[PDB]
Amino acid sequence: MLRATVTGNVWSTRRIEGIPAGAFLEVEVEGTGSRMIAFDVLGSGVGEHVLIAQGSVASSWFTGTPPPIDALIIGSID
Amino acid sequence: MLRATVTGNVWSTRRIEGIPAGAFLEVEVEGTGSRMIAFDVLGSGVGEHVLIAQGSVASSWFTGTPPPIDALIIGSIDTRSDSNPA
Amino acid sequence: MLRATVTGNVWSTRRIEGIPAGAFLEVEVEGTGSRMIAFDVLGSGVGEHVLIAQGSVASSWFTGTPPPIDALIIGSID
Amino acid sequence: MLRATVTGNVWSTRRIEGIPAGAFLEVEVEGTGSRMIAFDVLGSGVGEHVLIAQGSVASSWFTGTPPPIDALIIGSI
Amino acid sequence: MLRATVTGNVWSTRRIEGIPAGAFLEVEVEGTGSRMIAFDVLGSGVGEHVLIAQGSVASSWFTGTPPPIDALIIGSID
Repeated sequence: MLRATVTGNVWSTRRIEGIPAGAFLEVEVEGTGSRMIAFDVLGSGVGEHVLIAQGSVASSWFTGTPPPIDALIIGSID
Repeated sequence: MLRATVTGNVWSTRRIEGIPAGAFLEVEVEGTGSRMIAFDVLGSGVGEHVLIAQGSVASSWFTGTPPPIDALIIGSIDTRSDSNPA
Repeated sequence: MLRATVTGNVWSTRRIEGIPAGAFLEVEVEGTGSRMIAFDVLGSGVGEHVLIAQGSVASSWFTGTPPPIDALIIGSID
Repeated sequence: MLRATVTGNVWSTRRIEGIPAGAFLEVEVEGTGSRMIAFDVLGSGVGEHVLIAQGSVASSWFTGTPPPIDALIIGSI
Repeated sequence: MLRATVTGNVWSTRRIEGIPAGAFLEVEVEGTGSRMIAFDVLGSGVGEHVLIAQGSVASSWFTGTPPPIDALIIGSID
């Protein structure tokens, strides 16, 4: 998993079917400054420090048909 | 997921069986400049900014036999999307 | 798998459902100095040398519903 | 997926059970020059430009028990 | 998959449950010189050239409960 900071909001209106309710957030990984887009269900805001999981476990967390999501914010960091 | 820009189309001369309808697009990852080939079912265009998912979740989106695809464009990026350094 | 050293830990109070009992530990990969957060169930202490597995095998190790975990400390290195 | 060029053949005589029929090919990823070994079922030759998929999708392409393969040549370019 | 050379043995003082019979070997990836730890069931020795598979296919090869293994030596290279 990675520590990251939420750095922005991504909207994708023309998108494939099968994405659940939630938000696409830009995050910046701590120390490296690498960026990625992570899916969020907790309601995380810009500036928040978050913990991210990657790969198929981000998709398999969801009920219903597993979504084409490979990065999920799994918690907020205190 | 990654933001990328479509830079071109990849023309195959032959393929293994089991690849769905759709296109192989060359994309350039925003910020790193890294290139990869992503599968596209949306009719994405050259120059378009897109969102990509990687790994087995790209294949599992498809119905039927799991295709041998490890990168999928899942949408285009709206112009209101924003970014800022941490 | 990678050799890593435990360097710290993460507290997360607001989390998605499905994180198992255990701790989020910060580890540094030996030789590279790259850092990540790995889940710990053994009781690895700060400074300890550990072995890490990554990706979905970190989640599927927990039997039952897959936790949204992509890095697991699987042992202490002698 | 990645663009790569086949640079040679890899022979492995001592193997764990479950490798499918086919060949191990060394490839070089375009632009980065990174090398890896990919599995091939099409009969790709040295010098050929190919498209590679990585991770478990290389394995799950095969029907039946999952082979312990994490890179597959899925086409020629 | 990766071409690598076995560079040594890795011993665990304490490990989680569910790891099959076999050895943890340190290997050096040939193109890069990068090192990693791979699981071995073939009885590979130091100095041997081996072929490695990474990720969930390293675990799903095994019978029984999914082992927490993300790198497996699948063969020796001639």
